[PDB]
Amino acid sequence: FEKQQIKKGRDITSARIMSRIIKITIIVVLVLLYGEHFGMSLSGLLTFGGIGGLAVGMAGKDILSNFFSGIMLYFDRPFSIGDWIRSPDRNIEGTVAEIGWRITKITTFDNRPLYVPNSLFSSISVENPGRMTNRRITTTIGLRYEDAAKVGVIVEAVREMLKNHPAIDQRQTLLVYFNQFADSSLNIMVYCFTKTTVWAEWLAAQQDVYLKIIDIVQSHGADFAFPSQTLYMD
Amino acid sequence: FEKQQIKKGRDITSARIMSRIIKITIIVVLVLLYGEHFGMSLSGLLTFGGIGGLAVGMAGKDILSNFFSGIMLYFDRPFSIGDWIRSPDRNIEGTVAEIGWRITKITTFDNRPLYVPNSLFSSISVENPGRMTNRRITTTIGLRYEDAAKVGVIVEAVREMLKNHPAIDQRQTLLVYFNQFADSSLNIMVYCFTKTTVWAEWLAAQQDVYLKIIDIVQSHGADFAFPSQTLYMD
Ligand SMILES: CCCCCCCC/C=C\CCCCCCCC(=O)OC[C@H](COP(=O)(O)OCCN)OC(=O)CCCCCCC/C=C/CCCCCCCC
Ligand SMILES: CCCCCCCC/C=C\CCCCCCCC(=O)OC[C@H](COP(=O)(O)OCCN)OC(=O)CCCCCCC/C=C/CCCCCCCC
Repeated sequence: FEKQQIKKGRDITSARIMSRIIKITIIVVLVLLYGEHFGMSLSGLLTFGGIGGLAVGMAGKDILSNFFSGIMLYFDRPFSIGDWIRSPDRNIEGTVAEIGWRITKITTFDNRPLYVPNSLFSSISVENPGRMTNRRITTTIGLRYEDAAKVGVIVEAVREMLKNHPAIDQRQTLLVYFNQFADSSLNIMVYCFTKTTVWAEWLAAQQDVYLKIIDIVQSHGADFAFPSQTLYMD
Repeated sequence: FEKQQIKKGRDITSARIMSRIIKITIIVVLVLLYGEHFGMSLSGLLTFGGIGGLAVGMAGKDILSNFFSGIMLYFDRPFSIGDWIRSPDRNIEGTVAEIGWRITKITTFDNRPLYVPNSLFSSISVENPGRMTNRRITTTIGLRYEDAAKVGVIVEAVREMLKNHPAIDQRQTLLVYFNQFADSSLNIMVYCFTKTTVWAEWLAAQQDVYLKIIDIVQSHGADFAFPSQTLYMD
């Protein structure tokens, strides 16, 4: 009757084979249990079942791990639905769309589905940026070695701008500091946080910040740096 | 009654399935134990339970490792809360926000949460810079081969500056030494320690140090080196 229920939406070949499989599986168990109720070589039957179930376990490890981790997700909620996810250790990055017992159905940002097994979440670090608070801005202003005299005041101006920018969160960090030399340039870091979590508003603020930086730089007399070389002709 | 407690904040589908699961799990155990109290094929039941629990263990390895490592963290305190962490072997880098029995909730420096399993801390080296004492400064002053005659005195001047800089810790190391040639440049190392652990003050001192280095170099007549080439035209 199970086979007939399987027959509506599947094939005869596979349903027949699956019938054979489940039939063998169900007869073998009761033969193993009542083979000594018949009284026929108990410990041989014991060995038979032992090695069979032993290989079966070594195989189905892969699947039961998925199932048990599905349970842990059912109770432990590292993420939920709609929560943008990623992992540094693997490509998972997408919005969750569905949880399952074996797997999860994520939608990437390609609008593609991704069917992930749940064993992975018990071995791997998971990042849920959808829960986050603020969004980061990071740059390196690459000036020239000619413009070294102008660095302190550029830096102070940039800082004073960010500190008086509406979109920016001043309770969080706010760092503008000449942090390294570099081949062909002097690199000023910028490290700031916007009080939005929205993609577009973050990007718009990033935009305004960058354009104001440009205006500041080119005002003070400096200019950005391309790569550079010294050619000793012959 | 457990199911009904689960029903308040979850669904009927999953709670029903979980009911089935726990029901099977609880009946099977007592059937296994009292199946011979009925007296029905003891050693067949023994095999059944053996292989079942064997696969179960091979699977739940992944989870029990997390739990036991959570216990070790409960007793052994490599880190605590508020302690910036990293590992060279993996991306974990963030401030701890919460410990758990299975996992930890870190906040990255993106203000993003990261849910890490605790099995990882028993396999991996962990660095707790939040406990540290002093912060390092490292650079390579890339001069030119033309400026080789000026290296000893530049070096000595730089050393004398750092040694008379307030923010610097002289009990720790302090190294300024011409350490390598390089394609296109002569590279002087700098390796020093600030007596702060704060990000911003460290960066400000880094700043002042670098600007003074620049002034020193350009005073003594040298200048920094871009990459370089010799072009043999034809
Ligand atoms: C480790 C050794 C074991 C190795 C693995 C051998 C295979 C084990 C048997 C297959 C696992 C169970 C598959 C899940 C479906 C259950 C079987 C089935 O026929 O249901 C089909 C059923 C569809 O329902 P209907 O078409 O309406 O049929 C109604 C039947 N009541 O399939 C489904 O997937 C239902 C939706 C669930 C999707 C989630 C992924 C599947 C897991 C479901 C629950 C957990 C079952 C597996 C773990 C059992 C642990 C005791
Ligand atoms: C290796 C084979 C085992 C494979 C794994 C099969 C699944 C095992 C069962 C699930 C593990 C236990 C989950 C932890 C919650 C306990 C079950 C539960 O219903 O509590 C929910 C409970 C929430 O509480 P209430 O909603 O108020 O309900 C009150 C119930 N007293 O869930 C919680 O997460 C509590 C907060 C703890 C968070 C820390 C992570 C979970 C671990 C908790 C403690 C350790 C339990 C697991 C190890 C047991 C070792 C004997």
